[PDB]
Amino acid sequence: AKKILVTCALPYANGSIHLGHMLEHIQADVWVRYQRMRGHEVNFICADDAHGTPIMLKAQQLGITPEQMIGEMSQEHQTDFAGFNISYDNYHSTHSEENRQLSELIYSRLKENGFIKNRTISQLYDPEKGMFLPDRFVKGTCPKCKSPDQYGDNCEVCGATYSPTELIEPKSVVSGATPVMRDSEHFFFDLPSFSEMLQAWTRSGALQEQVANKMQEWFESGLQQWDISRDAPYFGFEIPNAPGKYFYVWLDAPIGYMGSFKNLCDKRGDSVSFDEYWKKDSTAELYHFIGKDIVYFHSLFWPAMLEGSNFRKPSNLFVHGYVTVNGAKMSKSRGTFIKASTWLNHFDADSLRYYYTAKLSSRIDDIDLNLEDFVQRVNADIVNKVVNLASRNAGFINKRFDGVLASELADPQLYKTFTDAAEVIGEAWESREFGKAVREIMALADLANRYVDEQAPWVVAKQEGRDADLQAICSMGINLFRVLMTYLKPVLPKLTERAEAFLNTELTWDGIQQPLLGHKVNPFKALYNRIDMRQVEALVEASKEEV
Ligand SMILES: CSCC[C@H](N)C(=O)NS(=O)(=O)OC[C@H]1O[C@@H](N2C=NC3=C(N)NC=NC32)[C@H](O)[C@@H]1O
Ligand SMILES: [Zn+2]
Repeated sequence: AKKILVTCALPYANGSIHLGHMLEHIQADVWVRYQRMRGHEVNFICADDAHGTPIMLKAQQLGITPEQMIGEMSQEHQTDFAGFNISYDNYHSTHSEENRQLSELIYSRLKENGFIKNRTISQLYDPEKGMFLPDRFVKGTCPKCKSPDQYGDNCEVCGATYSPTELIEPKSVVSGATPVMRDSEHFFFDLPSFSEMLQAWTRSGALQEQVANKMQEWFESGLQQWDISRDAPYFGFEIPNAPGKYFYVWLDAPIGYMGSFKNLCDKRGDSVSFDEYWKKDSTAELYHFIGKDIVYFHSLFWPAMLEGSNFRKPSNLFVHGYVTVNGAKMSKSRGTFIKASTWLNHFDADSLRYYYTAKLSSRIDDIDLNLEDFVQRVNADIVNKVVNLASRNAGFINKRFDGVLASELADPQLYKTFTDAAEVIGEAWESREFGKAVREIMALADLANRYVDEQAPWVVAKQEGRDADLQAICSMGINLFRVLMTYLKPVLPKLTERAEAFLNTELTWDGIQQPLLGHKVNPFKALYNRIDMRQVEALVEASKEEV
């Protein structure tokens, strides 16, 4: 019995969920469902990251309050995640009372502990709109090639990089007014003070090898103080005792993990679990599933923030690579930039969950969704290997034996081979070696289908006096199916439900030790149908048209 708190990165509230995000939530959900199957106390937590200048400016363009826009995006996001059956125990928001109080608390403790410094800096300022401008909101003519209408610190024409201050005839993307340098006091988090603490953390062998290596690069470059304040106008949390100053979104974002859990506890009327999970001497486990582009925040700023505020640190960080479609970054022009909602119009959630899982590993490598291979893998593995085991045998049981399975296993040894694999497959799920688990499961499926081929029930069915043998053979195939679906339960939630309805039994990890004997099963409509390239073409075409 373990206590585990698992999170996925908090998606920004200024964009729709796409297949890239889904890889992250699907990987976490499979791990979480497996942990639940092994009987642990699990708390799967997430929320929308709703602060920041971009969000503030978007709402303004749309002519609505940031609170209205984020509210709409929060519902959109949760609807999509629900469509893919991501089993969160709570989905909250960084813009909440819980996060506000927790953000103020942590800040106050850090300051109290001498980890916050004051410093004045110079930055481009929009005198017309009356707001400091982040680089991406400063446009002008490239100093090098002189190309007009360039944004940020780089020219999309000659590719040169430079400070926005170097842009010729600068202009605010907000008002179009000419920007100017202006001073401002900022608050900094003294990350450098936790250097040794962080280095030991990196060196423990807990973090993924590739992540540890990455961190060594950052220590080499040298840690610096982190600017965690932003001036009004800004959509975020105001800094105590600092009128007109707000916490930079990345400061309150990870605290959102804590805010979402506190929210869950308070809603449950649970007054002891928050401290049991976050206090320094906690015996519970904390895990964050994140993409490799936000590792700096989670491996350096985050642990240091918790340490300096007297809270426990993450047990581990689980980093994943990026999703590519047909081998390349999603392309809007090619119709490979696919939204989660769009996907569900063409395929079911189980298909993508399975494809991603078959390709996932414990490393940070990229995951490629090759659409052609997708159709082939789904049809060959789900339809032809696993579901086939049920469909080719259920008919005889229902029509010839009134849905009743044999009183004994026809091949006890073969069944033992299947149950004997639970240890290694469970370890594969546990260690996040999803690709390994799937290969082992499909290897078993091949064995099961070979067994059925060897017995040839379609032949036995037409031989008089072989009734008892037919029931024995078909019952055996169905029990092998029972075991396989148990191993795949964390992966295919819906197919699993349809499987449990047919089998008249909930599938539990330990349950496979007791095969279904003299047991009534129910007839069933198609458990899973084949898909085809025409559907893929439709998906791509729709995606092209949507942008
Ligand atoms: C306290 S965590 C705050 C995270 C921040 N709001 C953020 O970052 N939001 S995000 O919406 O841009 O990204 C959410 C997660 O999606 C992941 N991905 C975004 N695009 C992706 C792919 N194309 N492929 C794989 N993961 C992707 C990111 O790495 C990130 O972990
Ligand atoms: Zn240029």
